[PDB]
Amino acid sequence: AVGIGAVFLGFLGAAGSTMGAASMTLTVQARNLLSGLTVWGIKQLQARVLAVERYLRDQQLLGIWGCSGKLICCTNVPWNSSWSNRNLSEIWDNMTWLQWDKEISNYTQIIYGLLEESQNQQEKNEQDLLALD
Amino acid sequence: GIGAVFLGFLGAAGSTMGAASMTLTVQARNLLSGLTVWGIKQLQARVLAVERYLRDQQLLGIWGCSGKLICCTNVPWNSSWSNRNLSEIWDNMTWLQWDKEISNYTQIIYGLLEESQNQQEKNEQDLLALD
Amino acid sequence: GIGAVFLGFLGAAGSTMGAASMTLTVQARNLLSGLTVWGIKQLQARVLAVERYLRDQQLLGIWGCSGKLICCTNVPWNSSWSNRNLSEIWDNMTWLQWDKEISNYTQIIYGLLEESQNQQEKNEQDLLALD
Amino acid sequence: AENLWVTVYYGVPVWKDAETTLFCASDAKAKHNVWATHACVPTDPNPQEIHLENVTEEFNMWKNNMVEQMHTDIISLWDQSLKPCVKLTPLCVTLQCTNVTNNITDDMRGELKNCSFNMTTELRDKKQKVYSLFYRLDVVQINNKEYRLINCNTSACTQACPKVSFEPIPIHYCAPAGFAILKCKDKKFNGTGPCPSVSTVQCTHGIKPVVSTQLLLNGSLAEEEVMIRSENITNNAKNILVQFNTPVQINCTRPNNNTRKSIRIGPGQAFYATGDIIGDIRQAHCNVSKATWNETLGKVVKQLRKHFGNNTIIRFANSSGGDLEVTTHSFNCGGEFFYCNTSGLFNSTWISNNDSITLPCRIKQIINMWQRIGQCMYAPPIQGVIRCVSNITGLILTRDGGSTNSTTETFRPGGGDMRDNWRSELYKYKVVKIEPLGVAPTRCKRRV
Amino acid sequence: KEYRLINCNTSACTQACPKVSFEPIPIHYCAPAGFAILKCKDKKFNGTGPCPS
Amino acid sequence: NITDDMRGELKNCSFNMTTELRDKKQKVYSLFYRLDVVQINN
Ligand SMILES: *[C@@H]1O[C@H](CO)[C@@H](O[C@@H]2O[C@H](CO)[C@@H](O[C@@H]3O[C@H](CO)[C@@H](O)[C@H](O[C@H]4O[C@H](CO)[C@@H](O)[C@H](O)[C@@H]4O[C@H]4O[C@H](CO)[C@@H](O)[C@H](O)[C@@H]4O)[C@@H]3O)[C@H](O)[C@H]2NC(C)=O)[C@H](O)[C@H]1NC(C)=O
Ligand SMILES: *[C@@H]1O[C@H](CO)[C@@H](O[C@@H]2O[C@H](CO)[C@@H](O)[C@H](O)[C@H]2NC(C)=O)[C@H](O)[C@H]1NC(C)=O
Ligand SMILES: *[C@@H]1O[C@H](CO)[C@@H](O[C@@H]2O[C@H](CO)[C@@H](O)[C@H](O)[C@H]2NC(C)=O)[C@H](O)[C@H]1NC(C)=O
Ligand SMILES: *[C@@H]1O[C@H](CO)[C@@H](O[C@@H]2O[C@H](CO)[C@@H](O)[C@H](O)[C@H]2NC(C)=O)[C@H](O)[C@H]1NC(C)=O
Ligand SMILES: *[C@@H]1O[C@H](CO)[C@@H](O[C@@H]2O[C@H](CO)[C@@H](O)[C@H](O)[C@H]2NC(C)=O)[C@H](O)[C@H]1NC(C)=O
Ligand SMILES: *[C@@H]1O[C@H](CO)[C@@H](O[C@@H]2O[C@H](CO)[C@@H](O)[C@H](O)[C@H]2NC(C)=O)[C@H](O)[C@H]1NC(C)=O
Ligand SMILES: *[C@@H]1O[C@H](CO)[C@@H](O[C@@H]2O[C@H](CO)[C@@H](O)[C@H](O)[C@H]2NC(C)=O)[C@H](O)[C@H]1NC(C)=O
Ligand SMILES: *[C@@H]1O[C@H](CO)[C@@H](O[C@@H]2O[C@H](CO)[C@@H](O)[C@H](O)[C@H]2NC(C)=O)[C@H](O)[C@H]1NC(C)=O
Ligand SMILES: *[C@@H]1O[C@H](CO)[C@@H](O[C@@H]2O[C@H](CO)[C@@H](O)[C@H](O)[C@H]2NC(C)=O)[C@H](O)[C@H]1NC(C)=O
Ligand SMILES: *[C@@H]1O[C@H](CO)[C@@H](O[C@@H]2O[C@H](CO)[C@@H](O)[C@H](O)[C@H]2NC(C)=O)[C@H](O)[C@H]1NC(C)=O
Ligand SMILES: *[C@@H]1O[C@H](CO)[C@@H](O[C@@H]2O[C@H](CO)[C@@H](O)[C@H](O)[C@H]2NC(C)=O)[C@H](O)[C@H]1NC(C)=O
Ligand SMILES: *[C@@H]1O[C@H](CO)[C@@H](O[C@@H]2O[C@H](CO)[C@@H](O)[C@H](O)[C@H]2NC(C)=O)[C@H](O)[C@H]1NC(C)=O
Ligand SMILES: *[C@@H]1O[C@H](CO)[C@@H](O[C@@H]2O[C@H](CO)[C@@H](O)[C@H](O)[C@H]2NC(C)=O)[C@H](O)[C@H]1NC(C)=O
Ligand SMILES: *[C@@H]1O[C@H](CO)[C@@H](O[C@@H]2O[C@H](CO)[C@@H](O)[C@H](O)[C@H]2NC(C)=O)[C@H](O)[C@H]1NC(C)=O
Ligand SMILES: *[C@@H]1O[C@H](CO)[C@@H](O[C@@H]2O[C@H](CO)[C@@H](O)[C@H](O)[C@H]2NC(C)=O)[C@H](O)[C@H]1NC(C)=O
Ligand SMILES: *[C@@H]1O[C@H](CO)[C@@H](O[C@@H]2O[C@H](CO)[C@@H](O)[C@H](O)[C@H]2NC(C)=O)[C@H](O)[C@H]1NC(C)=O
Ligand SMILES: *[C@@H]1O[C@H](CO)[C@@H](O)[C@H](O)[C@H]1NC(C)=O
Ligand SMILES: *[C@@H]1O[C@H](CO)[C@@H](O)[C@H](O)[C@H]1NC(C)=O
Ligand SMILES: *[C@@H]1O[C@H](CO)[C@@H](O)[C@H](O)[C@H]1NC(C)=O
Ligand SMILES: *[C@@H]1O[C@H](CO)[C@@H](O)[C@H](O)[C@H]1NC(C)=O
Ligand SMILES: *[C@@H]1O[C@H](CO)[C@@H](O)[C@H](O)[C@H]1NC(C)=O
Ligand SMILES: *[C@@H]1O[C@H](CO)[C@@H](O)[C@H](O)[C@H]1NC(C)=O
Ligand SMILES: *[C@@H]1O[C@H](CO)[C@@H](O)[C@H](O)[C@H]1NC(C)=O
Repeated sequence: AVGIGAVFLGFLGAAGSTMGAASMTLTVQARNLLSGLTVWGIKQLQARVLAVERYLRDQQLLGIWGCSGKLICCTNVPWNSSWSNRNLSEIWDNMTWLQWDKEISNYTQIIYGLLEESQNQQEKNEQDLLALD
Repeated sequence: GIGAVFLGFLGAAGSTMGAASMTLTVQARNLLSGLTVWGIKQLQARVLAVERYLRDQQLLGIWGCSGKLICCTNVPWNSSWSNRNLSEIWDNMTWLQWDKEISNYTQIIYGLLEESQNQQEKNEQDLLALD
Repeated sequence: GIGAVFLGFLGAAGSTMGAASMTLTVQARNLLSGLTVWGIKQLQARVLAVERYLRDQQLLGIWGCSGKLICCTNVPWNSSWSNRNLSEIWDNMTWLQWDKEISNYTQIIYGLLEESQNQQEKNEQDLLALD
Repeated sequence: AENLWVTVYYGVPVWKDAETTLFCASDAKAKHNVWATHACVPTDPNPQEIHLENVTEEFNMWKNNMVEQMHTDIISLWDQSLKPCVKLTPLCVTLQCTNVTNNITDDMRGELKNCSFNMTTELRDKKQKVYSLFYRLDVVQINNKEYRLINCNTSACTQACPKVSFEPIPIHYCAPAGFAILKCKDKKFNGTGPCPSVSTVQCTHGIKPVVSTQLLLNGSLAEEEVMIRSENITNNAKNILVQFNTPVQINCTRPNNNTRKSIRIGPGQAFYATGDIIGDIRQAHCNVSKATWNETLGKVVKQLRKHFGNNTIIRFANSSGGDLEVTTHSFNCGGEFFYCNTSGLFNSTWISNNDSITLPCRIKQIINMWQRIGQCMYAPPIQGVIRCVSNITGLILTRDGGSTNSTTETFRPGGGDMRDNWRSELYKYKVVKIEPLGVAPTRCKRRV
Repeated sequence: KEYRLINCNTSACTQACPKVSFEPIPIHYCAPAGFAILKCKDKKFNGTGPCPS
Repeated sequence: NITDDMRGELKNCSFNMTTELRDKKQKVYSLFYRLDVVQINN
């Protein structure tokens, strides 16, 4: 996360690295997702709108999962073995995030709904707990 | 239990405030994505959606409720705003009906929330100084 | 303050940094609301406002100060940036005056904040993996 | 225990009436079109519609902003489509017109004029003596005899591009994220008042921008009964919108076997003139079955007696008067613009107790759409015979102010405003603005 | 000897503005934030198939 | 009925102008201030 002894850190630098290794370079990708009449002017305006839209699309999902302002955020949703039966070592040491995305693509929407429901339940439970004071 | 018949955008609009509070993520997730004449309307629509979402997010942020669906605050409820009981608000009212009631007092509540959040931040800074 | 004559956009621009720090929400709440070329120019202005707000929010996030008006940090103050006393900063000058003084050293502080947040995130991750 | 605190909820299901810039969506299956569809976002092949249980919403079919916005968008698309087409400025020249009398029926006597004129050639220093066939409605005598196009003292007509099709294509009006469209699923809704059955959709159903004056064609039909909708039924100055539960098929044709002549009036500019009709010349007309029309009119009368007494005599009369665009059932049958005399349709009296109707239609080529002045369009002739079949989905009736103890009510057709055509479709839709941020009292208190 | 311009039966030519220059100036095509452009650094790439570098 | 200070300021100009019909011209006249017209070279 702070790159002690890293050869070099750059946008998508750890794209071919394993998920475990690429998980220590999230800051590198995260900080480049927002910064980087004539025909060109319209194209630039469309590009800016697209960038804002794409950034906010992920930011909203992070917000409604309770992971706002976090790069690695643990959740209360247990991992259903049906989504992927590979061992933890088989995922974080012998696989890359690009390969992983191709495996859990079919189950992404199911996971997202579970995360949203879990966050809502956590918020309600916290409200109830605080109401006892 | 978790046995919702079906969850959809605004599906709980007719349910009580208590029951509709369990479907916040249903609405929250559809607030961002539910030249020619048609080419400019689409761009304006996209920009407008982004602006509205960011306005709501900013209001949440300055209240200390950033990244929260149900956020509790330190602002006591004023009986002037609404004298109805808690039981008759969360079990005999829909959010649509409630909104039409606390509308002349929404700006007052927003200002109170902002002031309280600022005071909380200042107090937290003061306390951290001692440590 | 607890009881103020009036709170307005940039109203505390002339107050000392200590007093102007109790009106952060006043400025924060006004940073977002305010075929032809006129439509395109308006769209550019609105998009620019959105981009500036998002850039400020991202800067706060990468420092670990997400959704906070006043956020304490782990970066010590280097006297080279400014040698003024705490009392002579928070009770004898305004934010405008302060900004003109540390304008040169602003990017250095931003980079230090980002790197410090990176170190804090590494420490958090290592501690979590330890358990 | 009795102390309550403000709690902020994000995503609460709340909304407010609002006006926004709805964008269009079109079916992928649907070369260029006036209502530019290649620029429309593809529709969702499986539209999502959420049933809002317990929700009662107030709709206003007559103060609906989705109609004015649609009108503006339709006009803008028309202008955009006409922008690149040929401008018929040179066509405003003296014409030496003579009657067409080659195999003409008595009805179509003097309706067609054979005009010859000098027209600019591709070279600026050469002229060509050409001739064209013009309908009497398009030429005005200057005073064999000298004529001029009707528009020559108002504006220069812009020829419609022959490769741009006027055929209406369904348009789905979608709302931006953070906005919603509420659909009134009530089957007996009369356009105004609360709707007890409401559902939210992101895009409306495919609405065809059909342009007609007296009869609503190719529209959506009522589910149960003929629905009479009016902003104020008592007021006689407000139009009455009738929606049929079953369609009335109308066959419209232009029997003449037209021939198209391409006259090159300049570099890269061609004027598509009518040539000679191959065969006899006969009037254009529309057919509606007498039995079906009488059944639908009886249903309309039965539903009208609800608002106008149980024994009042309901009689239908033809249009009072005015220009051809309001006294006739105007439409566009695949390129050709018809103006049918609907006097046989609305002629009857109903007491409290096989064949076909042929409507004689007239064709025009200089069209003043949207009731605008100074902006006319020239419709190029369509080669060959023309024949289209449509459904009379509804009517736009008007009532006469019969005072002095009038036991009879007279309804006559009336068009005019084109918004009433869109209104017949966007009557169950309304745009709302979502308000995800809500504050309510709770026993919960923040932790310090 | 009567002639006419080649285009007179197809369109009217628009004279190019004499001040405007036709010289090709390099254009760098940039992708918006959230998008990236991947460059195939392989020296023997034939335009199709995987690019190892 | 002109004053000595307005001598030559207004010019009575006659010209051929296009009609609504591309093949017909009309002879019309108008009053133009001397500051608007330039002699070409009654
Ligand atoms: C209500 O709805 C009904 C049906 O939904 C409508 O009736 C339809 O009307 C359309 C248009 O009038 C008609 O489509 C035409 O059918 C003709 C006969 O099959 C075709 O010949 C014609 O094709 C020519 O015109 C097209 C226009 O865009 C061109 O794109 C096409 O290339 C053809 O033109 C070329 O070919 C001809 C002949 O070779 C040549 O002369 C030309 O120069 C050119 O080269 C259309 O496809 C439908 O068939 C009708 N459907 C039915 C069931 O009747 C009705 O019009 C609607 N009512 C209202 C008021 O809108
Ligand atoms: C319209 O008038 C034109 C003439 O202005 C007719 O075309 C001419 O018809 C005569 C007799 O058939 C021919 O001898 C000529 O060669 C034709 N061409 C010209 C340029 O004169 C045309 O037939 C008339 N059309 C109708 C429908 O009456
Ligand atoms: C030729 O066309 C003219 C112009 O439309 C018409 O002349 C009219 O003929 C009818 C029948 O007699 C009468 O109204 C008048 O005698 C004419 N004047 C009009 C209509 O203003 C008619 O269609 C044709 N007449 C002839 C002689 O060819
Ligand atoms: C089209 O142009 C021809 C010739 O350019 C016109 O014919 C002229 O008509 C005037 C009328 O007084 C005569 O004085 C000329 O001698 C004619 N010239 C000829 C026949 O070469 C004709 O009037 C114009 N209009 C049309 C054809 O409708
Ligand atoms: C363009 O010309 C038409 C026909 O010559 C004019 O229409 C006539 O206008 C006069 C106005 O004095 C009316 O008395 C007639 O009843 C009109 N007749 C028809 C058939 O419309 C029209 O007014 C002219 N328009 C302009 C702007 O001059
Ligand atoms: C519907 O129309 C009727 C008739 O136009 C309106 O009733 C009229 O109201 C005006 C306003 O005071 C009176 O001067 C008339 O005498 C009334 N006429 C009749 C026949 O009642 C009625 O108000 C309209 N409805 C609405 C909702 O505006
Ligand atoms: C509209 O109806 C008329 C009348 O039934 C049709 O005209 C008849 O057409 C047939 C041939 O199809 C002839 O044998 C009859 O003599 C015609 N009758 C008359 C009175 O002219 C007409 O074809 C129909 N057109 C459409 C488009 O439906
Ligand atoms: C309208 O007229 C055209 C032109 O005559 C007809 O098209 C011709 O039809 C014949 C019929 O066998 C063919 O042999 C020709 O090849 C066609 N094209 C021509 C002559 O250019 C057309 O059929 C007519 N339509 C009708 C009468 O409905
Ligand atoms: C309108 O036209 C349709 C055909 O385009 C007519 O339907 C035909 O009617 C005849 C006469 O009964 C039948 O023999 C055919 O089988 C029918 N065909 C179809 C496809 O329906 C219809 O009758 C016409 N209606 C009117 C009022 O003219
Ligand atoms: C409407 O129907 C009537 C009768 O069927 C048509 O007859 C004319 O009616 C007007 C009254 O508005 C009279 O002034 C005329 O004398 C009548 N005769 C004629 C030949 O016009 C009337 O034309 C029809 N109008 C329309 C627009 O269809
Ligand atoms: C519409 O059609 C009706 C009849 O179908 C027309 O009324 C007839 O008009 C003619 C002259 O145009 C008269 O000779 C008849 O006596 C009229 N009959 C009836 C029953 O009124 C009417 O004029 C047409 N509308 C127009 C032409 O605008
Ligand atoms: C309007 O309807 C009336 C009543 O049916 C029509 O009047 C009759 O029309 C028939 C058809 O030719 C005649 O045989 C009768 O003599 C008419 N009776 C009258 C005038 O009392 C009238 O023609 C219709 N008008 C239209 C269709 O325009
Ligand atoms: C006009 O009405 C006819 C008749 O109701 C419609 O034809 C129906 O179309 C649907 C779907 O295309 C079929 O399932 C029905 O079987 C058809 N009915 C009959 C009697 O064949 C037609 O779709 C309507 N719309 C248009 C534009 O004609
Ligand atoms: C525009 O004119 C050119 C030259 O006259 C046309 O090109 C000729 O077209 C004929 C058509 O039979 C050919 O035989 C020649 O070989 C062509 N020569 C050249 C040099 O192109 C051209 O087709 C015309 N274009 C249009 C749209 O009419
Ligand atoms: C008629 O107008 C002309 C144009 O202004 C004037 O004539 C002379 O114009 C010249 C050139 O501007 C001046 O230098 C002279 O002073 C003008 N006057 C004379 C007498 O030469 C003058 O206004 C009028 N001249 C007439 C009517 O002879
Ligand atoms: C307007 O046009 C007319 C005729 O086209 C011009 O008058 C002609 O002028 C020429 C020489 O310039 C004479 O040879 C002719 O005899 C004239 N004819 C007539 C009928 O006058 C006139 O000069 C033009 N300019 C103005 C201002 O009228
Ligand atoms: C994902 O789903 C598609 C479509 O059902 C299927 O073809 C594919 O094999 C699935 N892949 C995995 C890894 O489940
Ligand atoms: C809210 O204010 C409006 C306008 O002052 C007033 O008409 C309405 O009665 C008020 N309602 C409530 C609930 O405060
Ligand atoms: C402060 O910054 C200066 C450079 O401006 C540097 O020389 C010095 O070592 C820094 N001191 C501390 C304590 O960071
Ligand atoms: C900031 O730097 C400029 C030169 O870049 C210098 O003139 C100015 O005095 C500096 N301000 C300080 C050190 O406060
Ligand atoms: C429509 O229905 C409402 C009741 O829902 C009624 O008040 C109104 O008068 C009706 N309008 C008509 C029949 O035009
Ligand atoms: C339609 O029905 C009415 C009422 O029975 C009748 O007077 C009229 O003649 C009918 N239309 C016909 C037969 O065309
Ligand atoms: C009008 O007549 C119909 C005939 O079926 C009847 O059902 C209805 O009740 C009557 N309405 C009255 C008398 O108001």
